Amino acid sequence: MKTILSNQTVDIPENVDISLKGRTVIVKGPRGTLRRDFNHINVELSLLGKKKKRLRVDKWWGNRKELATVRTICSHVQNMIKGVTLGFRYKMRSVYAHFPINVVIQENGSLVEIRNFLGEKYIRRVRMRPGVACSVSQAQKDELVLEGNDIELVSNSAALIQQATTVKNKDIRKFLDGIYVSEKGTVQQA
Amino acid sequence: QVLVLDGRGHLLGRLAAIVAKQVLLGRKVVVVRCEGINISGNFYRNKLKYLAFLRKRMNTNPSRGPYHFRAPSRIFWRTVRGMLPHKTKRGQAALDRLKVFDGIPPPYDKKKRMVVPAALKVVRLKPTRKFAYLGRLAHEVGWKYQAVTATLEEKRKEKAKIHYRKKKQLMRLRKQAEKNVEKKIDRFTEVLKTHGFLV
Amino acid sequence: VFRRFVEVGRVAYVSFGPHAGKLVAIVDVIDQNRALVDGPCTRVRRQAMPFKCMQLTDFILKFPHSARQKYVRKAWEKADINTKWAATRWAKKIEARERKAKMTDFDRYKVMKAKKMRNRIIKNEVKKLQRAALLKAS
Amino acid sequence: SHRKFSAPRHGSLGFLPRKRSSRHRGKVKSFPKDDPSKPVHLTAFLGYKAGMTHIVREVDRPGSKVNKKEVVEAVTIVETPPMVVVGIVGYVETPRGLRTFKTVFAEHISDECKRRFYKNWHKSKKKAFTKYCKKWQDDAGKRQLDKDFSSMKKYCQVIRVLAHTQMRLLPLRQKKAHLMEIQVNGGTVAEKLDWARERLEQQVPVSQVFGQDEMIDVIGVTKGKGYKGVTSRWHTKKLPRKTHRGLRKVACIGAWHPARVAFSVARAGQKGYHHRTEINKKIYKIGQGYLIKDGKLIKNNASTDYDLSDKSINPLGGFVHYGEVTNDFVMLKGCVVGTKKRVLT
RNA sequence: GCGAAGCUACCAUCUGUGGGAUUAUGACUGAACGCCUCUAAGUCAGAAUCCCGCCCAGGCGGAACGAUACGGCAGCGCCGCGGAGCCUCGGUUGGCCUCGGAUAGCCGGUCCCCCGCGGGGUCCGGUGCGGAGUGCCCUUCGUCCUGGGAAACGGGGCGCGGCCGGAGAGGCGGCCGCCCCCUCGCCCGUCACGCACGCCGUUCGUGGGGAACCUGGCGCUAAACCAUUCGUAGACGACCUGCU
RNA sequence: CGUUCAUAGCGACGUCGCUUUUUGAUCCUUCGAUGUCGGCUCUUCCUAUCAUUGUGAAGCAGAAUUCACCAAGCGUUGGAU
RNA sequence: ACCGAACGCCGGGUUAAGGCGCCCGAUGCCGACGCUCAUCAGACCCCAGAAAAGGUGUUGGUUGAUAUAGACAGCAGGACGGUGGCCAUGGAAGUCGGAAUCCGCUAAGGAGUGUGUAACAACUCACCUGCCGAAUCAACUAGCCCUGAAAAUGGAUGGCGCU
Ligand SMILES: [Mg+2]
Ligand SMILES: [Mg+2]
Ligand SMILES: [Mg+2]
Ligand SMILES: [Mg+2]
Ligand SMILES: [Mg+2]
Ligand SMILES: [Mg+2]
Ligand SMILES: [Mg+2]
Ligand SMILES: [Mg+2]
Ligand SMILES: [Mg+2]
Ligand SMILES: [Mg+2]
Ligand SMILES: [Mg+2]
Repeated sequence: MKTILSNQTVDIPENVDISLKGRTVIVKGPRGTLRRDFNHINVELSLLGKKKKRLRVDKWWGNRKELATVRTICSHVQNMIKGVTLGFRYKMRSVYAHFPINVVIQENGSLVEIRNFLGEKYIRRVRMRPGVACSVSQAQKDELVLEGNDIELVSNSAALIQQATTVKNKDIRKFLDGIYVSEKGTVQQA
Repeated sequence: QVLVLDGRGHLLGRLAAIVAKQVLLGRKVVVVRCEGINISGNFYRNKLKYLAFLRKRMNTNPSRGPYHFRAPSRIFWRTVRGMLPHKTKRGQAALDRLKVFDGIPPPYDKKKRMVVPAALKVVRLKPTRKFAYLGRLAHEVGWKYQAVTATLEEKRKEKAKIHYRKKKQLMRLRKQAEKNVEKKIDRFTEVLKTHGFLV
Repeated sequence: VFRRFVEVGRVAYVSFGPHAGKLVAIVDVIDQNRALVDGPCTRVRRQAMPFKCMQLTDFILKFPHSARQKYVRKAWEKADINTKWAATRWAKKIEARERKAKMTDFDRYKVMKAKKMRNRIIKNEVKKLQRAALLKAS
Repeated sequence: SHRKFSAPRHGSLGFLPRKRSSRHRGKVKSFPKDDPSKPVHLTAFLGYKAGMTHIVREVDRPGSKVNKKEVVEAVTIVETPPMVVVGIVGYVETPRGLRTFKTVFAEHISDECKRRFYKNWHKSKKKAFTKYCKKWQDDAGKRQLDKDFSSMKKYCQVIRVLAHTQMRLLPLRQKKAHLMEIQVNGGTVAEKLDWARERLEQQVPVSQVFGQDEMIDVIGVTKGKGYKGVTSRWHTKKLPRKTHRGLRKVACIGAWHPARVAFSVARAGQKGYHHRTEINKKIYKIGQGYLIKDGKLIKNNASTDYDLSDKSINPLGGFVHYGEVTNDFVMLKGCVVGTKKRVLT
C-alpha cells in the first residue's frame, strides 16, 4: 500500500558545508566539492538547523519500490560526506603464481600499464576516472592504492583494473591471478 | 490560422491523435521540435519496437516495400499517417496540410508555439515511470543530424535569450511607465477593475 | 519544499462539484483520496469530499479532529476567514474573473474605449522612456 | 525441401543496382575528415589512365621469405597534368543535409573549362560568363563579390574548390576539360578560404596534393562490356550440355510461394560501365614531365638510381590505345578501374 | 605452325575498412530486509548481434551558378502606376520567438562577489490553481462639418539617401538627415450623409494565383535536339567526343 | 548411476507440453486436369547451434572434451556404390 | 452457423448487441476504487493460441509462534564425557547404512547438519551473554507480471499507437 510518510535525517558534522538547488545537492569541505543531482529520484530534501545541521529526506505516499530509496539517498549522503572529510582509499594487491605483474602509472595516476600478466605480451592500459589518483605504495611488494573523493569513481576505477586482469579459457579456480581489492578505507582516520 | 505545436515533452501517439483530428477538421498544424518527443516505456523497449519495424520489410524488392524513415519528423509524419485515412482524397489533403520539422526552422523560430497538456509527459505519465527520447532513438537507429540540430538549437537559444532580455527591458519600461501614468489615468484604470481587469 | 499540508483545520477552495467556489475546513482525514469536510459559514454541509475537487489554501485554524460543527463554527468566526478571504489577492482575481464574465456589451464598449485611450497614453510614455534612455546611453 | 549442399552466393548484394553509370567522371562520395591542426591542402586530384608496365623493386619487410629480394609489380601509369583552379564553393550543415551556399567562379576562365558548359561548342556563340567576368574590374561588383566571400567565411563550414584538367597538354582526342570539386581540408574556415582565394586562377601540381609511398583511393567508372549474360555477369555455374533451352542461363529462379524473382536472383543484363571506388593503392612514384633547360629532359621519368639510363616511361611505340605521356604522372601499384584514356579520381 | 590488337583465367595480377547502442556475461554504489546483495533509483566494461560510417543507385526532393532567342518579322526581365474583362479557389483582425522544472517555478535591485554594457552566483523582497494570466495581450469596425476640455509634437506622401542585422528552409525589420501637409486618439454642444418604406449569399486577407490586350524608362542577345564524326560506349535508344 | 554426493553429466517408476521436417486419421478444395519421384542449377528464410565471436558450469591441473546462454552474420567439402 | 434483430418507399425520435484517443459516429466525465513494468506486457463468447512446475517481482488473505522474563538477521566462546555404545570386519571413537536413540557437567552439544576418511585427527551447526533496541519469523493460498515458451516471405489487440 501507499505509506503516508517515510522520513530520515542526516546529522552533518561541523567540518562539512552542504546545500541544495532543488534536488541537486552539493557538499564542500576540506578535500573539495562533490555534487549529486537527485532529480528523477522524486523525494523531498529539506535542510534544517542553524547553519544547516541536518539534511532531512521525505517520501510522501510511496509504496515499497520508492520506500526503498530513502535509505539509499541517505547512504549516498553518508558516502559523500565521508569522501569530503576523510576521503576514500582502496588498497588492492597483485596476486600471482609465477609471473610477477608489473604495474606502472604514467601521468600521475591516470593511465596505468599492467605487464606480464600470465606471461602475456599485450600490455594493459587503463584510464582511471577523473578524480581518482593511483599510486604504488611503500613497505609492500605489489600493491596499488586508489585515492579519491567519489566512492563511485574510485570503486569503478578499481573494478576496471580488476576486470582487466582476468584469466581467459582456463580454470580460474586454479589460476588465481590478478589485481584484487583487499582493503577499503579512508585517506585519514580522524 | 495556423497552429504551431512544440514537440518538446509531448508523447508520440498522444500528440499524433490530436494532430490527426485537428488536421481532419480543416486546420493547418505545424508540429515542430520533434526530436524532443518522448515515448513511454524505456529505451530498450522502444528501440526493439523500432528494430522490429525495421525487420518488417518486403522480401522481393525492399525499395518497392516499406519505407523506414529514420528522421524524427518523418517518424511523427508516419505515426500521423497511420491515424489518417491516407488512402482517400481527404486523407491526402490532411497529409498536405500537416507540416512536420526537425529542430525549428527560421520560418517558425520567431513564432509563439503552443503546448498541448492533454498529450504531455508530466500530465500523462506517472513520475516514477520510464521513457525514451525520439531524438536519441533516431540517432541510435541511424539518423545523421542530431549534432548539427544541437548546434543550431544552441545558436537560436542564444538568439532567443537576447530577444527575451529585450522583452524584459520593454516590460520594465512598461511597468515604470504605468507607475508614472497612474496619476493621470486614475479614472481610466479604475473603470477596468470595476469590470474585472488588472486585479 | 512543501508549504500547504492537509492538516485538521486546513481551509481549502472547492474547484468543481456541487459546492463549487466555496471554502472548506478539513475536519478529519478518511482515506488517501477522501477527506471529512465542513463549511460552517460558507453554506456547505458536513460531508465527505475527495482531494481532487479541492484546492488547499494557506489558512489554518484550531479545532480538534471530530468537532460537532459548533467549535469549528466558533473557530471560523474567531479566525475571521471571510474578511481575510475577501482581502486575499486570489479571491480578488476570482471575483475579477466573475466581473469579466458578467461584463455587459455597453460595459464592454466602455472598457474598450478606456483600453484604447489608456494604451495610447502608456505607449506615448513608453516611447518617451525609450528616447530618454537613448539620450542617457548616448 | 531444403538445399542439399550448401554453397556461398554468386555475386555481391551490395553492388546490385547494376545500371550504366549516369556519370562518366569518377565522383568522390566521401572526402576525408578535417581537423584544424594540419595545414590546408587538397584531398583529391584528377588524372587519366595511360597504361601498364612492370616495376622491379627491393622488398624490405622482415619475417617473409621474400625479405631482401626483388619482385616485379604490375603498376598503372596515370598521366596527371597540373589542374587549373577556376572557382570555389561553400557548404553549410543543415538538418536535411549538407547544402551548397555560394559558388564563386574566377575572372579569367579558360576555353577548355568553357567547353564543359556547352553540349555543342561548334554551333555555340561562346557567351558563357560574359556578364560574370565584368564583376571584377569595377568597384561595386568587386564589393558585392567581397561581401559574398565574407558571407561564405562567416557561414560556410565545408569549402570545396573548383579545378579543371588541362586538355592542351594531353594526347587525347577530346578538348572538353573535366571540372571537379575538391574539398580543402585543413585549418579554420577563414584561413581555408584565404588560401583558396590565393590559389584561385592558379596551377595545382600533383606534389602539392599527394606524396611518396602513400596509400590512396581510386575512383572511376568500369570499362564497359555491354549487355552480357548471367554466366559472364554473375559468374554462375553453367548448365550441362544436355539442356534444351540453354546452358549459359540460371536454371531455377526460386520457389513457388513467394520467391518470385528478387534483387538477390542473378539475371542477364549490363556488365561493366559501373562506378567503382577501390581503396589502398600504393603510389610508387610521382613522375616529372618533359621540361626544357637547354633541350628535352627525357631522363627524369624512368631512370632510377640503379638504372641510370636515358629512358622515359613511354614504351617503344608509345602506350597502346592511349598516346604518349609528355606530362608529369603517377604510378600506382596494382591495377585501377577503367580502360585506356579514362578519367580517374 | 607462329601470331598483332581486343576479350579472357585465383590458369596471370591488384584490393577488400571504423565507430555507436548494447545481448549473454562479469561488475560498482546501495536499499528493500538497521546485515548482505549487478537492481529496485542510478553507473561501468562488453562481442561474428543490431545500426551507421566505407561502397552501389539517387524522390512527382531540394540547392548554388552560367547563358537566355537583334533577324530578313520579333520577344523577354526590374521599376513607378493606370483599364475592363476570363478561369480557379480557400477566407472573414492579428500575436514579431526564452531555455527550463514537475517533490517546484516567475520577477527586481543588485548594498556583496566573479566572468566577457551584459551574463552568472549569495542575501532580501512580491505573487504562485499562474493578473508580468492563451481563463491572456494588441487594433476599433460608421463618415465628416465647428468649438471646448484632458493628453500629445505625433502621423503620412508603397517619402528620398545613409547605418546595419538576418543562411537551418533570410527574404524582412529597426535606427538617422531633409521638403511639405494635417489636428487623427477620450469625453461633450451642432446638424447632414439614396431614412431605398422587416426579409438571403454584408464586411475583408486582395493592387488574391494562371492566361490574352494594352502607358513608359533601363538592360539584352541564345541554348537544346535532329544530320556529320568518335569509340573511353552500345540490341535500338542512350553515353564520352570533334567540327570558321 | 557417478570412489563419498539425487541434480558436473545422467536419471527409473510417473506426469506436463511444442512441431508439421516422418508416417498415421478425415475427406474440406481440385477428376471440362494444379504435370506424378529423384538428381543438377539457383535464391531466400527458421533455429531445435556442428564450427567461428563473446560468456557462464564441469568428476575444467594443461591439452582435449561435455552442459548451458546471447546469437543464423559467415561457412557446412571431394568421391566409390 | 456467434449476439441483437428479421426486410414495402421515406421523415422525426428511441434503442438492442456492441462501443465513445485517431482511422470511426460518440466519455473533449476536471469519472470512482484498486492491480500491473513485462529485454515475449495486455487488450472482450464462438475465435484463431497455450500447460505441469517455479519466483521475498509485487498486492492481499489463512494458520502457528516470540518481544522487556530485555526478538530477527549483524561482529562472536563450542559440539565433551558412559561411548572404539550397537549390527556392520571390508570400515563408523557423529560420519557408505539400518533397528536404536538417555542421563552427567548442566549454560551446552542431537548416540548428530556438512567439509572427509583402509581408520583417525581437524574445520564447523540447538541455547546464551558483550554491542543496535521494536515489530519480526515460518508454511500455505489467491490476483497481475516473469521463466517454462522453438519455424521457416515481412506481420499484425484490425492499424496507428497506448503505461
Ligand atoms: Mg581448458
Ligand atoms: Mg543447408
Ligand atoms: Mg534434350
Ligand atoms: Mg563499444
Ligand atoms: Mg545487467
Ligand atoms: Mg557501457
Ligand atoms: Mg493446365
Ligand atoms: Mg502450372
Ligand atoms: Mg537459441
Ligand atoms: Mg558424383
Ligand atoms: Mg442467446
